[PDB]
Amino acid sequence: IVGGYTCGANTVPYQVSLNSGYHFCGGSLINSQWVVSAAHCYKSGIQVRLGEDNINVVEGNEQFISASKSIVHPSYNSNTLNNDIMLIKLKSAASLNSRVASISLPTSCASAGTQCLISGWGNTKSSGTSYPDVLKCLKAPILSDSSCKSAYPGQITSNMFCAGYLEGGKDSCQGDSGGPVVCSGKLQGIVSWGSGCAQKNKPGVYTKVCNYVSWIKQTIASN
Ligand SMILES: [Ca+2]
Repeated sequence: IVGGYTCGANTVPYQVSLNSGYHFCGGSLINSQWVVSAAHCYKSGIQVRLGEDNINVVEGNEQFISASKSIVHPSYNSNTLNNDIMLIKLKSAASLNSRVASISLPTSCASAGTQCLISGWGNTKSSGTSYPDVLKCLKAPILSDSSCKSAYPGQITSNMFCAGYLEGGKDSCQGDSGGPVVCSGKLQGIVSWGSGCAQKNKPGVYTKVCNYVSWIKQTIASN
């Protein structure tokens, strides 16, 4: 996260870190046994870490659970990042409490102007490299489809929205990928892509979760 603030320990209780010997992606807990992330975050050997603040220090609220199965969206296209969404099932259920909690799926899509919270352990600089140990937070609005498409001509599908600031300076970044965009208590987005980080006229692009609720719910019910 560039230009954000220190969230505070366990103030974002649905936030997960995906670990393959090191943090490599974010995710969201959507029930006791399932996590949602980006498809471009796919790898084999994933451990899910819940209850994290400092990802380098065991502080006492953590749950570390292996993934049993990963499911990349059937129509994921790694060239265009269309359908950039993946489900991860945990080997056993997490224990849910005030500090580890699931986030609700939307019943309807959010519109431009809604304010949202974006969170993660990704890079904090736009020019150069500095990875935080503690979770960072950013309040950002959803942008119009028209400003989104104007920023990235020929690149935005119906499964994508932009959020952020056209003036630059505040954005998600490398290492935030797969993490949550939550708006009015519902998961509306997944951190997906962008050109650089926090560049002017280049906002963040997010997977539009409300398009995938049917797939998520049917997939969970059958697996
Ligand atoms: Ca920790």
